[PDB]
Amino acid sequence: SGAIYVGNYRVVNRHLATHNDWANLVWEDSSRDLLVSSTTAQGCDTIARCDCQTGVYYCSSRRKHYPVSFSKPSLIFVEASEYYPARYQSHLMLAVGHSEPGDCGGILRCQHGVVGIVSTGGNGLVGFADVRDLLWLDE
Ligand SMILES: COc1cccc(SC)c1NC(=O)N1CCC[C@H](C(N)=O)C1
Ligand SMILES: [Zn+2]
Repeated sequence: SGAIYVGNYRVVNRHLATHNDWANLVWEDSSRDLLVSSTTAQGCDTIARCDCQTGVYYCSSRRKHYPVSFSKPSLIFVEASEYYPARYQSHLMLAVGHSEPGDCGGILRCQHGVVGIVSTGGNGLVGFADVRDLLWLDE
């Protein structure tokens, strides 16, 4: 669990989206595992606009923040799950680090702000769905 709250938007994992996220849908992309919904209150998270490859993420299965080097956003194959069939997920970044299924939603940050959120993992790896390209989140 976990979300990004910026202005009148809430960015969540598409597979974890609630009824209210769909009843107030702005944009959703199953290939990126992202869903953005509208909010009644103003959010205050700052989104980063950069090409950073180092940052810190929150791991709820360890109650700990961890520093990571991560890859540039790209198409990476993700094995079949109860949410999606076997496919390439786009705009995905990998790092060496611990993650478990309940870790989706944890924020990845750098000195410029919010980079993305935990979306995939396993075998000593962790995947993050990038949001730095969604320039509309700020306007
Ligand atoms: C069950 O495999 C894992 C093992 C450790 C950590 C994790 S992060 C939950 C996972 N989960 C995944 O990578 N999945 C399942 C959840 C949806 C993900 C997607 N982007 O389609 C793919
Ligand atoms: Zn940055």
